[PDB]
Amino acid sequence: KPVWAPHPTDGFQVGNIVDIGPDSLTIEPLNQKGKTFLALINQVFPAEEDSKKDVEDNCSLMYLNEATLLHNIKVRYSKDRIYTYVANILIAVNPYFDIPKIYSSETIKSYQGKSLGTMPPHVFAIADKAFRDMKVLKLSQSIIVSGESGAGKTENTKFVLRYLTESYGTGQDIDDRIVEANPLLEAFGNAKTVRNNNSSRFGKFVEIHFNEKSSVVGGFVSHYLLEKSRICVQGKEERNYHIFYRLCAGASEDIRERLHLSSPDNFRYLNRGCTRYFANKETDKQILQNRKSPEYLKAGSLKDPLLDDHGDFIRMCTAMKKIGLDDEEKLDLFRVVAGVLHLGNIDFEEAGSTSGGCNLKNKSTQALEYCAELLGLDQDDLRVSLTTRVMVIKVPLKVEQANNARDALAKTVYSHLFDHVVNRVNQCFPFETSSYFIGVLDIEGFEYFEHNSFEQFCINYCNEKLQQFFNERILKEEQELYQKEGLGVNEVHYVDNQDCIDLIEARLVGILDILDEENRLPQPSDQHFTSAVHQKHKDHFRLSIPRKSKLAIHRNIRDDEGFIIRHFAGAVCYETTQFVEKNNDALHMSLESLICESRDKFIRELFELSFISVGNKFKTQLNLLLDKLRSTGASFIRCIKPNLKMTSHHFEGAQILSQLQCSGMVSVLDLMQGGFPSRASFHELYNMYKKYMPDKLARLDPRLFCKALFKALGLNEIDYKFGLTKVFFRPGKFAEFDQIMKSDPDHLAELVKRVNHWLI
Ligand SMILES: Nc1ncnc2c1ncn2[C@@H]1O[C@H](COP(=O)(O)OP(=O)(O)O)[C@@H](O)[C@H]1O
Ligand SMILES: [Mg+2]
Repeated sequence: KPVWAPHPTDGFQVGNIVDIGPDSLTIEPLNQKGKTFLALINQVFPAEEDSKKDVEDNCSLMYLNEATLLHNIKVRYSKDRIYTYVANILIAVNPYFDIPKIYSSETIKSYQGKSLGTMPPHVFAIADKAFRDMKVLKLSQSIIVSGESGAGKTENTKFVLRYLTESYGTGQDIDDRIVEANPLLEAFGNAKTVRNNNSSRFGKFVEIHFNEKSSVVGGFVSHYLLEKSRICVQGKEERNYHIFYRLCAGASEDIRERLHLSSPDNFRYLNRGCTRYFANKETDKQILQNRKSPEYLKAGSLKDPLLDDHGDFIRMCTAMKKIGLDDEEKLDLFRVVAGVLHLGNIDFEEAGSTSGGCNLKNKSTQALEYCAELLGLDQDDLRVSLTTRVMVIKVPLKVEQANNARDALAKTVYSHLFDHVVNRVNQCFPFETSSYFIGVLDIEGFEYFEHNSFEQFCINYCNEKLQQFFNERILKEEQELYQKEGLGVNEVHYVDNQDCIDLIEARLVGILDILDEENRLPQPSDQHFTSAVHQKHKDHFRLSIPRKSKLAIHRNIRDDEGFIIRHFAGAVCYETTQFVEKNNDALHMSLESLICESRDKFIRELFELSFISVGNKFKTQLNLLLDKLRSTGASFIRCIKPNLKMTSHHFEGAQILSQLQCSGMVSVLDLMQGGFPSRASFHELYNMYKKYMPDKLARLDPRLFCKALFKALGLNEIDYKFGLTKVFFRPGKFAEFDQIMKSDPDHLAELVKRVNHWLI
């Protein structure tokens, strides 16, 4: 009798149906007699009879729907059970605090070789299933960790990496290098954003490579779309990359003196953002007084259960030593970081009777000196490169143009430093050859803000391509197998998004190719590019002018000042200002030759009509990644962010419900529950057992031996279904399936003995 009906903040609330009308049901909230509210018939769902219970797999619910799914994960979350299955897919709700012992070495060991379902749901079980599938099927695997910013993708990626290296490594230094590589990549690629104190400003695919004996041989890290705009400016609640703050907070006085460092408020590239450190009562006392900004002294430290700028500087230097970085290489990295900081302090003032030129402000003399010394440049060549343009003739730059040249040089040097760090991490765990890998995908999903630039365009483009892979693997390929096998599974359909992908990436006509054309034109213009997009895709349903928007913020945006992409995740209005600049990865020749000719070998090595397409470079990287995903077995982890406050024990029902819907988790519930995640051919099963069989068993047709096997073991018509050529096992039947598949001679002989006795 009790049902789930809508609730504005909880998603759903319990009640009883007390009336029915056209397109409505009248709901009486539980224990509130006389009180009633209306709900649309299709927004009312049956509830589980027992409101207090919780199930490890949502496929075990009597009524599986969005409301019972929400309730089950809610009850589990209130008891710190953050992991729940939907058959072989994992839901992980961010706890926002460290739950004791659930990632211990002892917990790691308890998951080794255990079938799904034998142990409570855990990220360790997803990782072990990927390893066992890799080892048995002799097929490389991918683990995809998805969700909103701050949902837990990066933490779960690291749990997977730690589980696999610790369980299936050797017990040597190399095993820890894959894990120890994290403080280093996160120092240069992560930063404080309003949604996550440890936001990943780059995407990654981390592969653990194995030999034929299924033992770790090395790793490989692929990195994508490092956010370049962050290097020079941030919003008042956000910070630049962690490294700048870890260095200012933690560097010894000797390093601080050598690098001419000071409190973060003294640097343009840090002082528009938050200048405070992540610290607690203890670590705040380890930070010297000359490192603390006036705002840190007035407002105190930033609070986080994971991040600590001083502690993280120490841990990063330890991780650098552990992976094979010599003290000289560590100092070379720090010198480049400081050089970029001092570069940003180079200020300009107008010059010329019509303000057509510029000069360095006399107060930027120290900054120019420190920058040139740290980057191995001559002060005058740097000054000239930042204030003039070569075209035979050296013409003056306007202040705005000198600011852009300094910033372009800063972004390129820093991005090249990040490429060097990722390459150096790959060099610390190399492998000449391998049989298979387990790859873990950690990339930011679909995003939209009041103002959307080239960064959002690239990540949302990425999302359109990844969403298609999810649809093709989870829905299309799965159901085609069910259909070919005559299983009669109710069909779940999707609308393909090839039209939106083609709009962005098609040869010659796609947005990326139109943008590259603009960059190659004699005088590139963001307005010329946007008009060319509109003029080319006038009849395209996924594209519109910003005036067509359902919001007042886009009303004043001109046709040549933006465009709307009608992504299936929602319409996104992109402002196309700086798209041409953001699409170019190559420095002007004057800045390139300046930095290529540095006195410093390390700087020269970072760089060992100038245009390189950011969009097409990314499209090529993404197609390489998609090739790997399509050629491997896939496992999925859906990370869920419980609230927008980074707090523990605060389950925002409607926010979580929205994630369950927008992720496609709700749409596949019936498919997952009525599906068959485990399968093997009658032929392969018969062939494995055949040498252990007496004549009475071998004389049976493969399909008939399988029926005899399953009957002898007490398996029932509920647990499995026979297809045309394969036997299929239901969700929650992984242990029974694994017992059927186990190829050990003693095991095979024993099950055959049981079949012989059963037949008598
Ligand atoms: N399982 C977990 N245990 C403890 N803290 C967690 C866990 N998952 C996430 N967190 C916390 O939430 C923060 C954000 O998680 P993170 O993995 O960085 O998100 P994402 O990569 O999805 O943006 C972490 O820095 C950490 O404080
Ligand atoms: Mg992350």
